[PDB]
Parts: sequence; C-alpha cells; structure tokens
Amino acid sequence: LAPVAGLDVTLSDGVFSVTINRPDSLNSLTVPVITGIADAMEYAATDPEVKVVRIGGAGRGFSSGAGISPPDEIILEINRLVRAIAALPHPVVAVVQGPAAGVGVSIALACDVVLASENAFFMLAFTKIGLMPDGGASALVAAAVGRIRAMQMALLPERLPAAEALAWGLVTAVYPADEFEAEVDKVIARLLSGPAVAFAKTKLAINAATLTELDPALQREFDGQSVLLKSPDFVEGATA
Amino acid sequence: LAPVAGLDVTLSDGVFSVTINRPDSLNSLTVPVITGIADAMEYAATDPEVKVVRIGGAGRGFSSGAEIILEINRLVRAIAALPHPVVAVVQGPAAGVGVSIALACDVVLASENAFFMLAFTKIGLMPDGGASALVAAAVGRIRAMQMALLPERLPAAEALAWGLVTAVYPADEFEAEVDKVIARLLSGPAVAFAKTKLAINAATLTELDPALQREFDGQSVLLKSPDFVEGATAFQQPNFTD
Amino acid sequence: PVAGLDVTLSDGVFSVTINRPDSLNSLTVPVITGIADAMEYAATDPEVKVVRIGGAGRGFSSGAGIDEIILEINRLVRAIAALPHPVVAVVQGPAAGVGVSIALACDVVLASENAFFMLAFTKIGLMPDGGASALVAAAVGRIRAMQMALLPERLPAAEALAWGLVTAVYPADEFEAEVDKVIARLLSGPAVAFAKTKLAINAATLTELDPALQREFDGQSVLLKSPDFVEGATAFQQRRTPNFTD
Repeated sequence: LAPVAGLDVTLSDGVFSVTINRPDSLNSLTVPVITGIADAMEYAATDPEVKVVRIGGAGRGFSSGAGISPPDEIILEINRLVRAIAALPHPVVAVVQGPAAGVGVSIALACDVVLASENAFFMLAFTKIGLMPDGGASALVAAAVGRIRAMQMALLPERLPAAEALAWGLVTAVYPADEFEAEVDKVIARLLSGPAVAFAKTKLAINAATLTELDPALQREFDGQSVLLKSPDFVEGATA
Repeated sequence: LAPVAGLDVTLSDGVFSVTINRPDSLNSLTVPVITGIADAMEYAATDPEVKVVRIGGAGRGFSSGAEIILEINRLVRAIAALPHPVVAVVQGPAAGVGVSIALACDVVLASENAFFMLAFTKIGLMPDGGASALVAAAVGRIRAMQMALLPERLPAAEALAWGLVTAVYPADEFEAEVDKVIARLLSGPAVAFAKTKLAINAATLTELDPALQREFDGQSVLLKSPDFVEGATAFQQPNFTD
Repeated sequence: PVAGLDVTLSDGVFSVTINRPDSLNSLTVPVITGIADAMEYAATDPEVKVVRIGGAGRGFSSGAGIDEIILEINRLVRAIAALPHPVVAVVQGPAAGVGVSIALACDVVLASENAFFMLAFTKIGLMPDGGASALVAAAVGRIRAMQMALLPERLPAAEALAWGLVTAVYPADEFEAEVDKVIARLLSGPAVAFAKTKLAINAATLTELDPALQREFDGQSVLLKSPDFVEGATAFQQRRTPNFTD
C-alpha cells in the first residue's frame, strides 16, 4: 500500500487505523488525501488480518472538510471513499474528538459506530460556501435522524454539539473529553474480541436495508455539486 | 395567478407567502382553496424571482384540515418538488391534512402553542396527504403508527424532541424568530439550496408517491362506508361496526 | 394445539402468550411454528379485531432457545406485518434476540419500566434475524440499529421510548391496567380504517423487510453451523466470556 503525506495508516493487532494528520489545516482534506483514504479502505476489505477499522484525526479536530483553499475529481474520490467504507466487511469506527464539518461529517456517518467527545460538534457546512452536501450526506444523515432533522442540518447549518447529536441518534456514544481516548480504546477492544464473521454479516445487512439510497444519492450529488462547483455563487462562497 | 376566496398569496422580497384565511373554520380546507395552494406552489416553482416559500395560517390555528384527496395529493407532490426551501409556520393547532401539508415542507417552525394531531381514525378514516410516509420519514415507523392508530394532541415540544418539527419558539418570540429564519434563507445560495432540498427528498420520499396512491384508494372506500357516516355524525353531536 | 403456547380469542381480542417461564419464554421450533400459524389464522378470522403477543411471568421472550428455525421466524414475522389488524406487543420484562424482532414487527409496543431490549445475537456469534436488520432502523435509524446490533446492551424501556423504539412505557405497578386501556381503545376503534392504516404505513416503511429476511436466512445458515456459534452459546450457558476465532 502506497504512503501519503498528511495521512497515517497502520495495522496493529487486527485494528486497521487511518488517521488524517494535517493538524495545522484542522485536518482539511485534499484530493490526494481523499484518495489515500479511499485506497486504504478498499485495501482493508481484502486483508484477512483486518478485524476492526478506525478513522480519526490528530490534533484538535476530526476534519474541517474538503480543502476550501480538475473539479469533478474531488467528488468522484469522495464518492469512491464513502462506497468503500459502506462496503467494508468489518466494523468501521469514526473517532470524533473535535469538530467535524462538511465532508468530515459524511465520512463519519458512512461509518458503523460513531464515538464523540463532549468537545465535538458537527456541521453540514456546504451551503455556507454555495455548495450542496457531499459524500452521501443526502441519505446518510436522514438514515440516522430522519428527514426534518437532515433538512435542518443542511439548509440551516449550525454547530450541532455532541450531546445533541447523541440525543438525535446521530452518534453512538459521547464520552467526557478527559475520558475519551480510554473509552474509545475499550470500544475497539470489545469489537476486536467479537465474532468477526457475524459482525461482518451484520454490518453488511444493516447497510443493505438502510442504505438503498446511498448510490442514487451519490449519483445526484455528483450531478449537482459539479454544476455548483463550476458556478459563481461558489466563487463568492470561498472568498468569504 | 387567479385570486382565490379564503387565501392570500404574496411575493414581497423574494419570499412567496401563502396564508389560509378562514380563521372562522380554523383554516379548514376545501377543494377550491386546496386547488389554490396547489396552483400557487406550482406557480412558485417557475417564477424566477422566488427564493423561499412560506405556508401558514391566519389567527389562532394553522389548519384544521378537511376529489378533495386528489387535489391534496397534487398539493403535496408540489411541495415536495418545489425547487426552493418551503417553510411551514405553525403558530397553533394543525390537524388532519394540515399536519400532512406541514410535514411535506422542508422546515417546520412551531409555536410553544402549536399542536399536531392525525385524528382521521376517530371519524373512521385513514391518514391522508401522504402521511403514511411523511411521518415515518421524520420519526420512524413506531412513532408513526402511534399517531395514526392512537391519535393524541402532540404538543410542539414533544414533536421537537421526536424530530418531526424543526424548531419551537415561545408565542411572544415566534414571529420574530420566524423572520430571522426566513431572512437567513433569503441570504443563502439559491441553487445550492434547491439541489439540497431535492436531493434530500429523493433519498427520503421514494415512498411518497405510492403512498399518495394507496391513500387515495383506501379513503375512497372508507369515505363511502358506514364507519365514516357514524364517525362524522358522532363528532357532529361513535359506534363503529365495519 | 401447542405445548408452551396459549392462544385465546375473546371479545375480538386474540391473545398469544408464550409460556416457558422457566427459561424466560425461550423459543423452540414447535412454538415459533405455533405463533406463526396463529398469526396466519388471525388474518382469516372475522371475529378478530386486535391482537396481543406476550410472555408469562417475568419476561417477554429471551428469543431463540439455546435450518427451519429461520424459515419459520421469517414466516412469523411476515404474518405479523401482513395482519389486517392492529398487533400489540406487551413487554413486561426482558426482550432479547428474536424476541425483540417480534416486538418490533408489531404495530404498537407497550413496555413496563421493568422491560429492556437487547439484540443479543452477536454475543453468541450470530447476526440479527427476524427482520431486525430492517425493523430496528425503521424505528430508530441506522446509527442506533448498528449500535444495538454491534454493541448490544440492555436498553431500558425508558431510553427505548426516547429513541422511538416503543409506543409507551408505564410504571410496573400500573402496567397491566394500562395495557388493558390501550387494548380497549383499539377494540372500540374502526377496524377497516385501522387495517388500511396499518398496511399503508407498513408498505411505506418495510419495503426492505423481505430482502432483509432473505439475507438473514443466507447469513444465519452459515453462522449457525460455524465454530463461533458453539463457542458463544456454550460460553453463555457457562456464564463465561467467549473466545472467538472464525
């Protein structure tokens, strides 16, 4: 597997771990990073040494989203990345220690388990800069919290705090910020000692029932974002 | 756009507003005025100076609800397909299809004072307006059955906790908070909002159109059945047997 | 006529009560076959207006006792979803594994404050069956379904109400009387509006129930005849931590 700058990928004791490490950019994502994540997830599905996956961010925040600083390519890699999380025949754990915004939220909600810090908030930032949701957020969000709440995060984006995310059913768990790394470790270890084949078949089955709209949604997002990206309102969006 | 008795429609500042004005019926619905809402929503879909749509009711209540089915269905598909944010403004009770109209919208803003009730079943009918899908899509299947089979006035605050409503305000802050939200929408990117709303609807409302059809087929039968007669009558002044 | 299972019709009220209190209303194949047959019977019979499932004594059902088991689970679950009457689950205590699936296939779920829910399958090396891969998410959404399934915990009634998983919670000492009120109110309601209401919501929300049941069959078939299952059931029998290796 090829190494990628701003991204640490390690496999230890069946825990495939993928950490985005651009702590100066608040873990914003660039095409070659999105691409390495996609590659790693696709890789993880093929390696019989993998039992549990974990994706997270170093520093203060999980990810600020796609780097706001050819255009269709970013959308295609983001889509290829989400498909790969959703297909992966193991438990995927998103470790959300700080803020997650735009695509960061989508990546996390493509995952199977979402572990939040009291610190963390979530924001579907896209309309703030003249874009629409990406990475399947058109389905992934509503698949967890329902329609009205999805519509709300997307048209009236706001820093949704962890405690509220959990009460909406958007995250699996919230730990106090001083206990977070320890509680996350206990979750990974419980999963690591679980029935690997039953976990695989359970994750795939819930996803086949709850994500029948993922692919259609990725097709629309590609169609829609691709116009919005090459459009005037977004040039203004990125300026401010 | 033809003016319609019992309905006010305005295009001020890029804000398309539609208000049911029959505060004596508690904003009850008829063919002519349903038809009007429907026409106006279809109008607002292509008028290139519209940015945000707004449905609401005069006075105390939002709408107390009810051929009539078909025009309701046309109304609902028009909300769902409108390529702008449509906002439900619910200052007081919303009953029957009134609930369905509000839930078809994309943002539901509610007063401390507001209440939602799907009480078709009390009078021998089934839910309408796509409620057999719109409710579940927001709050899931178990809560949806509860409202349909065990109807109860659902105060705004619980509705919010469930997640069928976007926001609840105190009666005395209500209109001001509503206008901040509208104003917030007006400031936003109009094409990105249109694609966002339509994308989210395509993911969540795949069962809405078939639901409109099954409802039409079902009410049709139930509307010309004893249990409706008996149920309509016992509200006027029930013993159901079908 | 089935051992461990009482079926009764009253004044339009078809009760179905598992009676293996000793094992917390465990489910054998004969008995699963029974509830299934009973649910199918109740769709034909014009005297039936409301249907209640429950289990005797402390528990509701601890699920499958511890292949045809799955085919019949599936039959049962389809029979409940297809039933043109309100079907009520009366949960006075623990619900585990397919016990939960059965509850969640119902239309109305009434719980005691004593009750809890747990998708146990995974503690013993199985996947969710009985449509649980569709039915749980259909009520509470994907993140929560996945949590219950991958990190099973005893989810107490009251937290199940907040999630949207059940219709109502009652204090234990008030539970039986309250169930009765809800049953009677439904008895008094219009039967055909109810039937159509039920089926319309089911048809909008359970679009994936059938595909789920199929996947669950193909998946459990493999898992039940695997080494992780024996390790799990044994370890549960022994009140012991399992060591999985598959």
